[PDB]
Amino acid sequence: SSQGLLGYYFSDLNFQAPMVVTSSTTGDLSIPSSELENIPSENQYFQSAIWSGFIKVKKSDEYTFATSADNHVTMWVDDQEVINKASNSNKIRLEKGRLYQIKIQYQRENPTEKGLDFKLYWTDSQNKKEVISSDNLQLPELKQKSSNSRKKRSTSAGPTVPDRDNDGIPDSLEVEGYTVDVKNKRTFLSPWISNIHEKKGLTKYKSSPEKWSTASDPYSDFEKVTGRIDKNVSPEARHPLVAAYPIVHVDMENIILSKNEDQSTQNTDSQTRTISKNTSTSRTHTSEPGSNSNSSTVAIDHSLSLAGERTWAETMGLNTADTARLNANIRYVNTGTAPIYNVLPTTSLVLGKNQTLATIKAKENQLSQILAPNNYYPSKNLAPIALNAQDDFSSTPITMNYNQFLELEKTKQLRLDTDQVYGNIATYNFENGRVRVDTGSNWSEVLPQIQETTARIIFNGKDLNLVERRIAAVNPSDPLETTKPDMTLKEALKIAFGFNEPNGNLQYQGKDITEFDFNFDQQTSQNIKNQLAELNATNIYTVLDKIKLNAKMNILIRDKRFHYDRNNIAVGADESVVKEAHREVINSSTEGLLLNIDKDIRKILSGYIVEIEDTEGLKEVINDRYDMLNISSLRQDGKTFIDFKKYNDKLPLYISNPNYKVNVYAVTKENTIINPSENGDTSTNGIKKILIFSKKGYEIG
Ligand SMILES: [Ca+2]
Ligand SMILES: [Ca+2]
Repeated sequence: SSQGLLGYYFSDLNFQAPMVVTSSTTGDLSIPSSELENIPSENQYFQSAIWSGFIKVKKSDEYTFATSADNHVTMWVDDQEVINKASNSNKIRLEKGRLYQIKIQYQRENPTEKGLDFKLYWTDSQNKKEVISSDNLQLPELKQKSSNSRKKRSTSAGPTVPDRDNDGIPDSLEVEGYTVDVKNKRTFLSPWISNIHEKKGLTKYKSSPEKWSTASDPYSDFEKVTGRIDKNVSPEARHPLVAAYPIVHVDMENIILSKNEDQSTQNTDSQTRTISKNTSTSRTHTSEPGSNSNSSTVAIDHSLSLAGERTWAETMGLNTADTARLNANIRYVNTGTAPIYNVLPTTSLVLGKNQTLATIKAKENQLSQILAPNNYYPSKNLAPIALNAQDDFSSTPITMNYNQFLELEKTKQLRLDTDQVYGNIATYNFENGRVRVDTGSNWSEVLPQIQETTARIIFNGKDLNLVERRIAAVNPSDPLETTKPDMTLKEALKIAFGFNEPNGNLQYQGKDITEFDFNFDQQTSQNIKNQLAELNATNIYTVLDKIKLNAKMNILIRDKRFHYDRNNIAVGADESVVKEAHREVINSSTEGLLLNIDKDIRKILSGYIVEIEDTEGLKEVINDRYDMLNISSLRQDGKTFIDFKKYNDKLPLYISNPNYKVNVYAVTKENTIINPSENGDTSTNGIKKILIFSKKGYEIG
């Protein structure tokens, strides 16, 4: 289907102006004018063509080759001319199993017909003549190295279309711009033409004629745009200027803490005294100078989980000489653009700044599934991974000493640092048109070059989670990288993150670019500042099409509605933003509130505080504990219910006098208290909170 001979069809007589590059499954090398919609009528006249590939025969025999136009043809079989601007009967000997290179050149001045009707035939010894069947034809070896059986360059004999990097796309097309269009069986690669392609909404591709993969990744520019690629590669990374590579972190979903058995305690029949909590994990980004790492930070829920207000040590019966154990459920998360097949990266679980508690490893070459971009391992429809799995006897206990345990109780934070060891790559094979894991290809041989030759943009517009993409961008200091096309900031956002521009305004899923801020590392900042100066531009948002990206830039783009911590996780929002987001109330009663709150807003809240204010201005706080703010819940209808009864002993609010007020406040994550105060107070006193509802008793009704 993606197999056959590779054809270059030129409008000129001398192989200089390629109009179509495409493959044919069989010896029928025709392109009917019917298929030439994406090309100017006057360019539909092909005056020359070149085909290349291999022939593989199923049965040894003497064959004669012929075409539809032997008078206008020269054909080579492994360096040997077999057709020379004349028909013949010259039999060449071909043995089973062996691969023979084919090159065919065709020239015809002033054809009176558009397109090309051209067929390649052969006749065996039993005088059967037919168009060469698909099972006999293979593509050229369009790789950076030759195969054991398939040479990567064609014979030096005759015409060679300029293709300096051997990806299959002619030099001139990569530099000047090309488009890819799908017919029924085939993809046509053609020159970009403004008045034809711009309105069809087609993508204008440019790539380096000297880089087989312009993003320095393991898939060629041609493989990408023709679909000759792992189907798990992200759609945006089918662009030659967008890097395809995995990006993995670990998501911890929950945790259970328990007291370690010790030799001194013979009795193992005591009551369960474990501490189980939900956890929230986010991939982070620090802008630590020059970082290329995977890390996520885990927040352990501080809300009420057990009776009493005991310390963790009291709860678990942990004395100063005891040790504790941690178990947890996790999944791996691929937020990058290429899949992983046979090695999951190794992860350190870290307490505080640098106390490693555990090393989390999966079994090499024994993965239960692929870990695909925009997906999880295990998939979300399957159980997560327990750090100590019930099956294996050999899972190492994740242990903490007493002082570390107290530290975890106080910080309620863990960090997961994951390496970039991703194993082997599934590559396309031109011999059989299949994609398979290549044991000779490893991500560790690719990632450094990707990181060195691309600009990185990290964007949080999808659910406020950080997503990293890398886009091919010139390095003015590296001659090879100057052969890449100019990459603008605007173009990068379109191709890497799917920004569009319906009315001259760049948007991401309906949000104008101006709704996001720009943040740069030191070197990138100075670079962009210089560019703006050179442009006499005072506002980056009005010149995004004129700002050029360079290799090694780091750009961080964030939703402006939110406040961010040092890990660039969203942790709060302006009082005015939070207020407005709670303005539309659906229903109110002494039982609670029913609102429609933006999904992003909910992400930055830790909970709510409910208060009744009497006529003299005194306030009764109903859920007056730092661990009792979790009173909101998302309903199946998407609406949020704030539950007044939960921490009111299951009772609706009692409002003594209709003139009393019910006030509800939102508490953002950055303002959230996660421990009792120093003086031991567990109340909400002093919590910085945002009034989001205030009605008198007669208004609630
Ligand atoms: Ca090329
Ligand atoms: Ca290229």
